[PDB]
Amino acid sequence: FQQQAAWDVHLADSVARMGLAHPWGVVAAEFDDSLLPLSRLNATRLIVRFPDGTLIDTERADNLPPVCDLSTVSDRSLVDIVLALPLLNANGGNLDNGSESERPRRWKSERVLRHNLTLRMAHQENAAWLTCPVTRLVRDAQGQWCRDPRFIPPLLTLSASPSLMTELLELLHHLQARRQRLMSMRRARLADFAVADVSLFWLLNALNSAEPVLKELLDMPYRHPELLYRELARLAGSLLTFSLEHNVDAVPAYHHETPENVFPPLLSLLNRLLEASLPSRVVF
Amino acid sequence: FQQQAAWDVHLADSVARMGLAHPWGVVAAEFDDSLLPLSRLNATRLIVRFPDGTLIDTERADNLPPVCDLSTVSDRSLVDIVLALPLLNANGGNLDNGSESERPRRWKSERAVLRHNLTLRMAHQENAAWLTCPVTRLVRDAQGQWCRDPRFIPPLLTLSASPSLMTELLELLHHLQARRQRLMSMRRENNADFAVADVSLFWLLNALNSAEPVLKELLDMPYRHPELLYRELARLAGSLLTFSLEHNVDAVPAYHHETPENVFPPLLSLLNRLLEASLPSRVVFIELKQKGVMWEGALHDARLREGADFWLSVRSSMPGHELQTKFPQLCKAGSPDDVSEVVNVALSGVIIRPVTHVLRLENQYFALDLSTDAARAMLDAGRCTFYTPASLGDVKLELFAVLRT
Amino acid sequence: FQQQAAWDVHLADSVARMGLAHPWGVVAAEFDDSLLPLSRLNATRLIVRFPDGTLIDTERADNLPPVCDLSTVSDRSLVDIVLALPLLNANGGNLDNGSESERPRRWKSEAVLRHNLTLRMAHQENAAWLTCPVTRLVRDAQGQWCRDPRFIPPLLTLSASPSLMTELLELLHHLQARRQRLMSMRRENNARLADFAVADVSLFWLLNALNSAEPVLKELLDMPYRHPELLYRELARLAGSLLTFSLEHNVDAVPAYHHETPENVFPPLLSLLNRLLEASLP
Amino acid sequence: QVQLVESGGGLVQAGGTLKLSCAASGSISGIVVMAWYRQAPGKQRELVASITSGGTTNYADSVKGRFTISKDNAENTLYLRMNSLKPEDTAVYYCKAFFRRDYVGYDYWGQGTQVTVSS
Amino acid sequence: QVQLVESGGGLVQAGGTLKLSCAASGSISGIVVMAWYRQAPGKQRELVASITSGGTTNYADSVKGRFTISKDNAENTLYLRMNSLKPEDTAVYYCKAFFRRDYVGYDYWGQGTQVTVSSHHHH
Amino acid sequence: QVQLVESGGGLVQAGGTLKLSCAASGSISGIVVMAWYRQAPGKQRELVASITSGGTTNYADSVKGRFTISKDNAENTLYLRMNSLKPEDTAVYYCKAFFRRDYVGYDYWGQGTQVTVSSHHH
Repeated sequence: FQQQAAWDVHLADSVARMGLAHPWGVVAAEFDDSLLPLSRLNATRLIVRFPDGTLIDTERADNLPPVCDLSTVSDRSLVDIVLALPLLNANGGNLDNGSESERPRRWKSERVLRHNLTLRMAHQENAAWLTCPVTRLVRDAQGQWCRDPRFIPPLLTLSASPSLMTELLELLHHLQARRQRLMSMRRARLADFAVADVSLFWLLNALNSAEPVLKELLDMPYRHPELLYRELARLAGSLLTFSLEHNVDAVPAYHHETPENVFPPLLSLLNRLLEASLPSRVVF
Repeated sequence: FQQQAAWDVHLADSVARMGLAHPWGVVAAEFDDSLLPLSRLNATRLIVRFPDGTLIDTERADNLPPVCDLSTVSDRSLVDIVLALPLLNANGGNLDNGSESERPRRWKSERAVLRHNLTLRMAHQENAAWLTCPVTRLVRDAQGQWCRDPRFIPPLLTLSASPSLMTELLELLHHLQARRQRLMSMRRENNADFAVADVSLFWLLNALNSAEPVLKELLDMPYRHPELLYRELARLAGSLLTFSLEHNVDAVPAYHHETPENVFPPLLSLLNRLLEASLPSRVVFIELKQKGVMWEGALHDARLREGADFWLSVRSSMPGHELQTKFPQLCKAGSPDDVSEVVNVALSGVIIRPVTHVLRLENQYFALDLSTDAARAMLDAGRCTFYTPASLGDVKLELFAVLRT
Repeated sequence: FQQQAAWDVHLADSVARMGLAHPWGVVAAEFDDSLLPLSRLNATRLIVRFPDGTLIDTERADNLPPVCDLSTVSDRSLVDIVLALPLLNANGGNLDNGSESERPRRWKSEAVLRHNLTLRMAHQENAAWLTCPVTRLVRDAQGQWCRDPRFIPPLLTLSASPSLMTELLELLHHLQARRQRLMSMRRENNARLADFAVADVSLFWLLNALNSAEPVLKELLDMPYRHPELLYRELARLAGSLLTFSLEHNVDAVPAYHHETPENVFPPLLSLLNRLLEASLP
Repeated sequence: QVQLVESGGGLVQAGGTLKLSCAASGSISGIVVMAWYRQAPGKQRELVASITSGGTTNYADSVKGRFTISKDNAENTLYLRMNSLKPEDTAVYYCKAFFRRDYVGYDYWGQGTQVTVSS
Repeated sequence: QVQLVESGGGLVQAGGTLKLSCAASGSISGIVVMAWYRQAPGKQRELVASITSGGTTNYADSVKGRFTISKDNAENTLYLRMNSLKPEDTAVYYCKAFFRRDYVGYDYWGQGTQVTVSSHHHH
Repeated sequence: QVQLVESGGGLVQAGGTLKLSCAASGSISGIVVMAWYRQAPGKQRELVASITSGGTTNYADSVKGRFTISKDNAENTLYLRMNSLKPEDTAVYYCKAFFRRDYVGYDYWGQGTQVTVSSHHH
């Protein structure tokens, strides 16, 4: 029953960990913004994988967590919402029966087992739960709660963040425009090189190598973003070689839990490096 | 029973989808071609993974689908065969019992244990009630007999599922290895020496040396998903397209998992074309200084030592046809170690011979045929002189060299 | 019961084989070196994945194999220890029921199933088992059995070999230093956002090889618990990029990936890379 | 998700006619096949007729040659024309929808409509 | 792994006081929450009070207003001050430790300590 | 896949001898161990003797000292020389092949050969 599910999840996790460093995060996290003025938060769709390898899916197997009561955080201006799933106890009972425990239990019984999913906040004591960021609520000039548009959770898929998708589609368009212009900027059905060509052919090799690879990663954006990071960082590294004043330390390190400090800075860096292409147009 | 199997297929699929966009396709699809004149198609071996995560293995747990009767497609000239597996119902019953259904059920009962309801269907049929995977294409003869299309390649889970692709890939690796050593040989022997002049020799060698170890390991063990191979193949095509004017960036096919015939064959032939086009400028221009009736050219260039064939570009007030009969006899080259204004004794081993081609319309081109000792004395002294008498008229000389390899 | 377990191993294996050529090897293999003078070997911790897909974890589900008696190899100077797990029989019974068999069975009853893990040696007939190298015992000057320090087992994780790990941290330290010295060289030559030196050309292009690799190798080494096929690919990609400007070593110098014998792949490849790093910029 | 509503049921004499309607709403683009089922008093729910999204019809042996299943794609309505009615056709008729949300199938049902055939 | 040892149990009259102690040793760093449980004769083991590693206390309704759970982090000791004792508080008291190691939870228990509360009318 | 054919079975007087043969064909290179099994009427199939591809023999306690398992690798034939036969040795003898393909084991069997040992009660 519950015994097969236990360590079966460990087998799938151990397989994911052969190709990925952090096989956990959000796939989908959708909310009902309508009850924010009434200080009530509700999830509509949640597909989240916890760091122990547990997959929760409200579209198929799981039931949406109960409403998040924001009455408790009236004194706050920022609240970080997490999805919580109680830890699995190797020694204990993970079934929520009548008896009270000092810790939450993974499952409840229903007319079969149902996961005890709840929405909690990062400022709470959550060590008795497995946790994953799902939104950040910030207040406006009116002082009403509103989901922070800049929020990006630990990602299992690129598609989990539509803002990042936008920022990436934009970066790919910028790269295509700069490649097409620089490819036109090369010169009888043959070519003789110059000092100006040295830099041009460095940039062209960098852009032409990356374009097909980033295009395929973005056509199907349902893979783990460690793949995208590696190829994005590979490009950033290649581009900041002919740029003095820029160290290879500019490329943000991959940190899974905080993608806001890895993908927005890296895409910005890349967009800046793409604009910084100057071909000495006034040299006669 | 059947409830556990479904979720564990979903668990494995969800894990595969972290690293692959399309974790489904063919591993093995073998057929009995012997019954095709009798309008009947039978599968002999099938190892196919469905888009929902379900792996079918005829060698292990699964039973071969019943014979495909081609009597129904007598009016057709092309038929796309797919392996079909009924869609799993979240709400319904996935087992064939007594009661009739409007849709096919995933399982049948045997001995008692579950057996998948695998059947061979065709792409022109309504197949949305099934999970489908292309497994062959049958095309007709001049005689009108059904025969498996040799050009066919199904969606691949492994590279090894397509022996033809395997062959073209081994061929591409051999071509790449040949072109890499040739380019590694034509590298400026300084102490390693790179300068502003040869960006093509560097970036073409950086491209080939970076790719070679990577593509060799992907081909030594060819049992991984082709998405890996495509990424590295496309990365190489991109690197190689920088020095191409006949092929545009749009030439690199996008990854269409469902139709690998429109991705791997075009990409491999593009790469083959780019590899043949990978020949940097093997021409070295030697500047000729004129000091009256003498022409002096410096042979300091390191690449000339390796081995090169020389040619002469000559423009004169003298008519075209009359220049070819006079220039090899009148023009005598000067000794590299010696310095003068007239050469009384021509060098041993130098023979100017007129040629058709090695652009200038009025110029006459001649091959500068040199011996073992003649080319030695010229390169050792690092100079080459040429004597053109007053009888040749307003004569202009330009020296060109074509580096061997 | 045991029917689901066979299918759960096959699923694991079939998925892993889509992105890895060899999804098997050692994660952890620790021993008790004490009482090697008495010719007895004992494992303390074993996390090993078999070529069929079975994961053995002595910390979680599995029990340590019985002691390895070295009295049988008194005539030997080298002994290759492998962790053995009987094959699964598709047709047969994989459980010990007390009825004799011509081959070992995967499980014993303890009621629940327990894997029949055993320590065997490479010089024995082991085709009835799934095998994984776990150590190599060599004799010292006194003629005492001692674990070969040069030993690397087939790796599932980089972290399974602490020696190779520190050898890689050292490669990254070297690469980052040769990169920083190359950053100073471009700066050393007078710059007004323009380059007039050909000497700088080879240098600017060598900086492209190092700056492309550094972020990629840094992330592979920050979390070193992935399959080394990933690390090899990126290490070999770098060796290839540096071999462009060299003639001491040919392109054939980059070792091929031999999963079963990592000693012939990671030490030569790291050696080659460090040689190429010292040679391009002295 | 798909929502289904039956109408058109009633009492008829043997040899009579009825036309049942089934209004479909929701993610209709995912419908693979639509069907009509019927549940008699002591008997279990049996398939009557089906129509694939491509228009391929199929009928139970008992209704074949008398009933007609049809689809109005414009109005997203499934119909069942029941001619030459027999008292044995008395049952509660349900319309069903077999839906696909890749790569899984889902069954959607209507509430039921009573059909009584007197002699 | 964590090792727990209870002391301080005994016989007291109704309205009396006892302080139970629970000495913790082992991988104390993974302790998420510590608790006190009690098992009366014939009845099942019930939760009495809990304290999270951050110091958040919680009490069963029967002991709320009378008992105090506290932690001495320096001495790695959990305490239970039982004031206003009632004969219904007679049971075997166990201290528990809820430990977390790499995304899995584990329960550790003490041996138990007997607490007997006698009647107010000299019995 | 491997195909096995037993021959040499028959009726023997107690104290007699028989030599059973087992012709092996197919993917013979995948055979890990070959064995002889026997099934008496009503009783379950018991292991008699085994031989690994490397030649390591093993015998049931009942047949040890009387029977000999041997392999002719040239002729791909497994043999069982059964000396000092006893009526208790009466059974249907099957040769088995334990085969290996891709990290999975498979069992292949012969059809069976009847061996009857008659008695001199005395």
